Amino acid sequence: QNYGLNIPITGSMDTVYSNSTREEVFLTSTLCLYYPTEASTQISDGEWKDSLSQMFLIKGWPTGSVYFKEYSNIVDFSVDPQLYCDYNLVLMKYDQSLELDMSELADLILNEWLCNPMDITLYYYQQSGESNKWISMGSSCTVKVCPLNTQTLGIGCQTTNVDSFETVAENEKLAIVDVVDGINHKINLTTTTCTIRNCKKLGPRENVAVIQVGGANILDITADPTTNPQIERMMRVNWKRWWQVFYTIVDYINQIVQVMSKRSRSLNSAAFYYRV
Amino acid sequence: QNYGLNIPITGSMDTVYSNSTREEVFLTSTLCLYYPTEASTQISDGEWKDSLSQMFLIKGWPTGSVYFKEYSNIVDFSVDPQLYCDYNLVLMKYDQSLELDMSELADLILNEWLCNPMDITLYYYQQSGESNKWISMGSSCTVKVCPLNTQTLGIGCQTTNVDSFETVAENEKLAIVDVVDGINHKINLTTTTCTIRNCKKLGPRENVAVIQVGGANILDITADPTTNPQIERMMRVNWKRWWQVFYTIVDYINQIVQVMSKRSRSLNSAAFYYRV
Amino acid sequence: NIPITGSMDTVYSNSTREEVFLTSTLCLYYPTEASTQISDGEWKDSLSQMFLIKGWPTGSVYFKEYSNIVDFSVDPQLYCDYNLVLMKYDQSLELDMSELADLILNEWLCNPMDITLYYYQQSGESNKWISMGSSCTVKVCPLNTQTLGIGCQTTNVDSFETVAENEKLAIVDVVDGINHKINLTTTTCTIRNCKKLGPRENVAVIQVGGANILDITADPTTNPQIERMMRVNWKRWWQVFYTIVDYINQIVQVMSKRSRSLNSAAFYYRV
Amino acid sequence: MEVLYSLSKTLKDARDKIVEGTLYSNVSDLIQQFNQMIVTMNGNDFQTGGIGNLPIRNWTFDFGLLGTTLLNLDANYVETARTTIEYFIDFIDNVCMDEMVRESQRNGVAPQSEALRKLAGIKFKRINFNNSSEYIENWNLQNRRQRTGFVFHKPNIFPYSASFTLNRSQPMHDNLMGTMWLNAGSEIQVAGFDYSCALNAPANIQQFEHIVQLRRALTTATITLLPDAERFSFPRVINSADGATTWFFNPIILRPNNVEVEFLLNGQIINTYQARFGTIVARNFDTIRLSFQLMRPPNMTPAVNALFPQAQPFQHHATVGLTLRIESAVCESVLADANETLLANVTAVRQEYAIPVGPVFPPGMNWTELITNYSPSREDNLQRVFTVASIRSMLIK
Amino acid sequence: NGQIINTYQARFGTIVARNFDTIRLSFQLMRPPNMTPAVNALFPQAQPFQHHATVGLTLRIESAVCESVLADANETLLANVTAVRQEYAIPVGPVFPPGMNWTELITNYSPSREDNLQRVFTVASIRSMLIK
Amino acid sequence: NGQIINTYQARFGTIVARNFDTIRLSFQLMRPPNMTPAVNALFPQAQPFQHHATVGLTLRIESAVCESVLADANETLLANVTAVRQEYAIPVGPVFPPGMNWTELITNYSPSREDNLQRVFTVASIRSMLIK
Ligand SMILES: *[C@@H]1O[C@H](CO)[C@@H](O[C@@H]2O[C@H](CO)[C@@H](O[C@@H]3O[C@H](CO)[C@@H](O)[C@H](O)[C@@H]3O)[C@H](O)[C@H]2NC(C)=O)[C@H](O)[C@H]1NC(C)=O
Ligand SMILES: *[C@@H]1O[C@H](CO)[C@@H](O)[C@H](O)[C@H]1NC(C)=O
Ligand SMILES: *[C@@H]1O[C@H](CO)[C@@H](O)[C@H](O)[C@H]1NC(C)=O
Ligand SMILES: *[C@@H]1O[C@H](CO)[C@@H](O)[C@H](O)[C@H]1NC(C)=O
Ligand SMILES: *[C@@H]1O[C@H](CO)[C@@H](O)[C@H](O)[C@H]1NC(C)=O
Ligand SMILES: *[C@@H]1O[C@H](CO)[C@@H](O)[C@H](O)[C@H]1NC(C)=O
Ligand SMILES: [Ca+2]
Ligand SMILES: [Ca+2]
Ligand SMILES: [Ca+2]
Ligand SMILES: [Ca+2]
Ligand SMILES: [Ca+2]
Ligand SMILES: [Ca+2]
Ligand SMILES: [Ca+2]
Ligand SMILES: [Ca+2]
Ligand SMILES: [Ca+2]
Ligand SMILES: [Ca+2]
Ligand SMILES: [Ca+2]
Ligand SMILES: [Ca+2]
Repeated sequence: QNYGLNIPITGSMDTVYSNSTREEVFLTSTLCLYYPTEASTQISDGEWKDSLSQMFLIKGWPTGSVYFKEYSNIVDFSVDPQLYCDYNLVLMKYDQSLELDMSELADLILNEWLCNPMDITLYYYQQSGESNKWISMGSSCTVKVCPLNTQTLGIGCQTTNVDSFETVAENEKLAIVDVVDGINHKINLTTTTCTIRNCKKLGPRENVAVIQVGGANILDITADPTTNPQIERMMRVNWKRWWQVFYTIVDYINQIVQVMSKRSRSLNSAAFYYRV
Repeated sequence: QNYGLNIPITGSMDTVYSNSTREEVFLTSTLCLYYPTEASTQISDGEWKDSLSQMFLIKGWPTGSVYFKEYSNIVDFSVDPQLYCDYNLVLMKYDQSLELDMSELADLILNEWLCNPMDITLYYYQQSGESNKWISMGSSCTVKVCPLNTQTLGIGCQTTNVDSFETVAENEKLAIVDVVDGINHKINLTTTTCTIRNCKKLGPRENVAVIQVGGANILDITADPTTNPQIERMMRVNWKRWWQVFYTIVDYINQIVQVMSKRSRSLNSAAFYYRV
Repeated sequence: NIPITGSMDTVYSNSTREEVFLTSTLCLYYPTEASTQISDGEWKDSLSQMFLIKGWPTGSVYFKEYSNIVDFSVDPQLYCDYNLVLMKYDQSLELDMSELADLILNEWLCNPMDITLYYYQQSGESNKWISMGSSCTVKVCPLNTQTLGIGCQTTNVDSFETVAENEKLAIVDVVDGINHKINLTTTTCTIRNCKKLGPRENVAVIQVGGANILDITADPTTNPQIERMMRVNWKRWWQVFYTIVDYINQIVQVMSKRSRSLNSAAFYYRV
Repeated sequence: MEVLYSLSKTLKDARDKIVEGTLYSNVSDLIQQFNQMIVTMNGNDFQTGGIGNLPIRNWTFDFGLLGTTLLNLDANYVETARTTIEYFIDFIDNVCMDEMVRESQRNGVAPQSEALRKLAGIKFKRINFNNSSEYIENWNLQNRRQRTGFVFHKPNIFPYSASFTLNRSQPMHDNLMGTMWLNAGSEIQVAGFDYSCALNAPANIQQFEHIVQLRRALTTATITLLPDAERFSFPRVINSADGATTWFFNPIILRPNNVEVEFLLNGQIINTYQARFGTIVARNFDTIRLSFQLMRPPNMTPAVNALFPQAQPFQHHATVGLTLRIESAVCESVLADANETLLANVTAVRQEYAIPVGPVFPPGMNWTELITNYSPSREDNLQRVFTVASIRSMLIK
Repeated sequence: NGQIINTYQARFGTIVARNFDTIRLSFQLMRPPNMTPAVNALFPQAQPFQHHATVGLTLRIESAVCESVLADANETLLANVTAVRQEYAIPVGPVFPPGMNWTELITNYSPSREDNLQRVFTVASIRSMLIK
Repeated sequence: NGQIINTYQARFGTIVARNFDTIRLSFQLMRPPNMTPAVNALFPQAQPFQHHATVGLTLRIESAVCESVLADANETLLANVTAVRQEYAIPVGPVFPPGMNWTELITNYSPSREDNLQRVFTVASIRSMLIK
């Protein structure tokens, strides 16, 4: 029927309650680190996953819980980011000129998305509202749009001559393009190398957390210019040695999972629900 | 909306139950047929998808709401079979020696598996209870499990000699491997080609129906040998001509959809439990 | 601490700014490049005369030049009663600048460590190991219950896990509750086991360069922008010093008198 | 019981009007009443107490009548009057304490306390003096019903109840919506909160509604209705409905717009007020429906616009509240107040002598439980002990 | 007199006291053992402490019986006495405080002060019988 | 009033309640620890669940005593009142529900309704003394 959405839950403000709804379908909670390959490169070891598992066992996580996952670099990890796992932490090595791509991957993973396909070559698409974006992921996406009049005549671009189209993202693994909400649009990109999806944004995925390893605070997940929220899960550290970074994470792991909350988790590993 | 809470709900018995919903589900949802390529090969046509779409339209569905998918054969389809599609049918042609593979696929796409990754090279894995299996997918999976004593010395095998291990799958595209629930194991499986996930089985996936096109009752979705239940969604139809099979499905599409049901994990009401 | 009762109707007292300016001393720690760009040397006397307008008597201001941030990190003695630390930011010095800011801003209780005999744990969240020296390269090898390395061999220093290299100052946090063996160049660098008490009210850090990057709290979750970590843009060190002098009242208002029954004696520039 | 009241009234009058130098014309009738009381009570034995620690005592009466041949009272007269009156007052005090400590599940109106049970006989009707006090007068009317009413100043009719409901919620409690409330004494403070400031509500208006079910109907009540519940206008952390985890609450007070307040009796709306604050009246009401709304401001300054975003973070959470004080009312049944010490007297008497918990009242005379469950037997017992407490208070303070 | 006469433990709402010279309010602040991330960020284990936990108690004395005389919210006796003194500018006496401010009159409420207060209050009652 | 007046544990058959206002029935469904093969087949470990376990209680108030007047299976007063209303088609009045639907009359049993009900039932009995 439902899980009792449409009826209210009552509680007293002057009583501390005792009995709890114990439920568990798991082995146990599983911490899950995503680290760039340069971390292991600098570490130059290879019993180090064993070392970190032994550390986590002291911190209170059984052996078979913690998982370590390598990704080449943040731009290449962005393409179809899969979080196959329960308590996700993502270590993003900040460097100049990757500000937008980092902020965009953070926006993709930290938030829940509901995506429909886009038969690009047939129809023309709009954007319903503030929470609607077009997420394009692939080996090399190059999104060229063309807005349309009410008469279905392009404005600033002839709908036939693709060279006049306005390029909004040029050769990127992941591009979260927001266009003007209420304009029909003709879209052109490299259909073989990229897939574009019409994605609404539900509430925030309160499961995955993002540790920015490098410098200044730049992560602006909220595509709006006015608001620049600093969520609890936008964690950051100052680094020189990846061993120091991993020791910091291990030492303060309990606080990190206290910030997170595992109740939000999907069956599939995908970073976005797909609703055809 | 009290997502993520099991709130009891009261319901009368004198309430006059409401009207039909078939028109709603037909005008909203998306029917979605997965058929083997030999079906089209015997059909020897290529307007036939359009013809079936028009016949579905006569039977109620909108034009663009019935979608057709092809697959080379069941064993190749079994590799990460994802059904992102609102009402799924899987036509499944039966042949000898594919009984276990058909059962594997049927189990996988009929029951909701929630699952965590496995790091074969590092951890020893223990199956928690009845509902926990390991599903391995890839182009060639050859799992080799060595059970371990409480001292972590292998029995019937040696930890350092993969030859003595006890194989329980050879080059299978999909393998739902079970082991003695309560013993540690060390696994070896070809990490480059085939991946393995520690999965446990939630309730049934109600959005998927499997139409066995050939032989007798053989799908044992329940890994337990004592119980061999006949789920509603495991249909069976005798065949001699793929046109006749498709016509039967088209004619009885109402009853098939009635047997099926909307995916619980896709409803909004399942938001903070395991929503997908 | 005994209780101290106080009414909620007593009238506000007069301004104590003049009393504290007559009774205290201010001291500025700036990098050598400041003087190099100023290209002067009557400038200390000129700035003292300038402070005298704001009300600091002639001897109250002490200018203690330091070579640069990483070199000043090694055991900074803050000979003063109100300390300002101008801190020029450069890319890739983020962590070392943060290390110095954490060290001076926070009050630490440090104990000696004998690396050659004992294997050291970390008691909890507030405990760190601070290594200071001409070149500190601390390598850590964690140990089992039987004192055997994990990820390392206890006798092969090459297999150890380096957590700092050639750094004048390193504040290492390792996983708490596990014994470690340390390799640090005993002739060069000194390592101490320190616990972070409350904050040090005496010192303020004026970051001179870039974005808000200092993270005193080693916890990843919290990144609190404390009031004493001020920041200002710059092109001319003269403009920086004039800014500080003009707004000196606000800076010393942000700072407050130090309160701790110290035990280590050291030189102070008090009146 | 009317006899016990008459005893107390005539002793109070004796202590007041039989004073030195007063004309006998001023106290002729009182002296006649006092002599009737003396002659009726004389030659009798009463026994009082014997429950808990209330010590057993025996009262025997043999007194000479107050004289009547005196034109103008002198000092010697008042000495004899005092010697009689003090003993009588002690007797009445002990009888009242004995009656208050006792209970009865059935026929709670009928007197407990064998002393008062004897006083309810036929020989003692001649003491009946007059029934002026509000409690005794209503006692007579209730014992033979004409319509009655006790006028109460700020009656504590609501059981103490502070709580909340969440019409919208999450496990991580970021985006809540619902109501918090506290009913205590004569106060209803109800605050509807929305964490999204009605961002996505129909027409940017969120509806809140609070139903309060009085245990007894009140009549001609005066009600002070104001906006902005105070107790729910500062930040808090609240244990969840299940109690597993706590959730933050960070109010920003908007006003409640088109607030409607309905006073209902037996399901039909007796009174209704719409956007009227200050003092109002309720004719006869048994339940209160406070319906109000949270409208997102159409126009917004930069500051408030920065406060209320369109995304999930929602640092500040909008709330609108009402406060409702029942300043005065009239109830057919009896209740505690802020002006009457009847409940205090009864509870103090029970506590002093450590009476075991009886069958009907709750332990410690816990008024919250007592008003929560207020069955008719409990009501009758409460009325009896309250009127006896009034009779006691007429002499002993 | 330092003798525990009544004790109410975790009971709110209306309570009673037979006879009491002192009130001892004892309460505790328990750190919430479980914490939503909002409250967790609100209370950090570090030093800054930007929001300060509090726990309160309000206690009205709705009604009481006192052996000695006091001012009330229901009685105009104190107002009558003070007004009569002020209207004619009586010089400050040796016993009552200047202006008869109730705060300083009850901060030190010696028996002589109580006696004079009872006398003037009773006279005020007698006057208010006629001249309201 | 929230206090257990009586409590019976695993005592079926006729029981007695002295005086009560609420009934709390607690029971439990205990999985059979030992199972014949037939019942073990009935109750599997997996999801299908073609048979659903159930445990029930039946509680009949054979006779009782009440202060407020009620309807019974023995007294024809409710029937008499409703019948004499229906005979002459009395329009729906303020307090009683339409048609004297006893379920709606008792689901909320306000004192006004109770007083009127006692009056009309008394008159019904007075009439029943002569007219049948
Ligand atoms: C942490 O690791 C470093 C790295 O090795 C240690 O440095 C070692 O220090 C010892 C004693 O100062 C050196 O011993 C020398 O051996 C040569 C012959 O082997 C001899 O000629 C000298 O008289 C002296 O005994 C050793 O060479 C040196 N290692 C290297 C690679 O230079 C350091 O001592 C370790 N920390 C501690 C606290 O031991
Ligand atoms: C136990 O939890 C329930 C919620 O399902 C709650 O209503 C009840 O009050 C809790 N128990 C106690 C003793 O509070
Ligand atoms: C994009 O534009 C190029 C250049 O005209 C064209 O060849 C290509 O077909 C376009 N993409 C799509 C999906 O039509
Ligand atoms: C259901 O259908 C019947 C007739 O088909 C119709 O009278 C009725 O109104 C329908 N129900 C609703 C809720 O419209
Ligand atoms: C499995 O064993 C083979 C040797 O037969 C080895 O080459 C391979 O690396 C092993 N795989 C794993 C995952 O250990
Ligand atoms: C405090 O300031 C007031 C107003 O300027 C001044 O009158 C007073 O003298 C000052 N206090 C002292 C101790 O000088
Ligand atoms: Ca991008
Ligand atoms: Ca153009
Ligand atoms: Ca947009
Ligand atoms: Ca933004
Ligand atoms: Ca073997
Ligand atoms: Ca297979
Ligand atoms: Ca198994
Ligand atoms: Ca089976
Ligand atoms: Ca190593
Ligand atoms: Ca350093
Ligand atoms: Ca540490
Ligand atoms: Ca930090």
